[PDB]
Amino acid sequence: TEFKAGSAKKGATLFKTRCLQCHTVEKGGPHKVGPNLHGIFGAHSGQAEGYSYTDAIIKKNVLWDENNMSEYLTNPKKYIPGTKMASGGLKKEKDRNDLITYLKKAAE
Amino acid sequence: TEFKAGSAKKGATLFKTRCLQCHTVEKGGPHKVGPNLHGIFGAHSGQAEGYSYTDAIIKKNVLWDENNMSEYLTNPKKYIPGTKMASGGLKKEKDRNDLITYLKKAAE
Ligand code: HEC
Ligand code: HEC
Repeated sequence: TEFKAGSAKKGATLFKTRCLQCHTVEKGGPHKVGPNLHGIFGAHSGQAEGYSYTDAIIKKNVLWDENNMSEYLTNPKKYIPGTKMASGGLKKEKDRNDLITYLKKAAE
Repeated sequence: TEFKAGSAKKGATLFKTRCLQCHTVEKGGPHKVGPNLHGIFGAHSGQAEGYSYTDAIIKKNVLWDENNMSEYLTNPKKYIPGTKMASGGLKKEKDRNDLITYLKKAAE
């Protein structure tokens, strides 16, 4: 791809410091500011049940792959204009790689 | 995405007439001219065990999503120069959509 595996250990702590405020990843984890992310890889954007997403994220209808997820994370609003995710992005590829490595694993 | 679901029924018969010559899709199906495709979505190219792939397909290291799969199928050799898949492609989007719909389903 254009995604290279990194450190899941490193990725777990980036999740905690940059995503945990708004999201859960475990199966059976609740929706918070953002939706629970269990089973996100391979899914299309805006389909978790019982979460109120923006029109923007549903219509973009992104198919979530480690690769896709990387561009999103770099700059969420530049990737999906209209998204309400108020994350300013992970600008370093090395951070994105580690985070994705972790997510790939915990969201399964 | 840029993949719209189609007819799985239609997709099953396109598979039979355009892919079955070289591939199986069922779990536990054998490798033939081409590799068994069970569990291909989400996987990277050239990783089925016990299949001898080209250098080209392993190094391209494509991450298989309905979207990716679509470009491949349009023109395999233009998408992965060096691939030994001797398919000249599915030029109509409507055929690709139906086929992918089917594959999404049977490869699971
Ligand atoms: C609150 C301040 C957030 C932080 C920090 C992060 N995310 Fe987020 N996320 C948030 C919202 C409000 C939403 C919904 C967007 C909308 O327009 O409706 C999202 C959405 C996602 C998604 C898409 C989910 C889907 O399609 O089901 C993903 C993949 C995602 N968020 C991941 C993610 C990661 C990995 C984060 C840390 C780097 C992160 N988000 C931060 C709110 C917030
Ligand atoms: C024989 C004449 C083939 C036909 C007809 C189709 N495919 Fe094929 N496929 C074939 C080979 C020899 C290979 C290996 C390529 C290499 O360079 O090593 C492939 C490979 C695939 C792949 C990639 C598999 C992977 O990464 O594990 C896919 C996704 C694939 N083939 C799909 C596919 C479909 C859907 C077809 C019908 C439209 C089809 N192939 C035709 C040989 C042949």
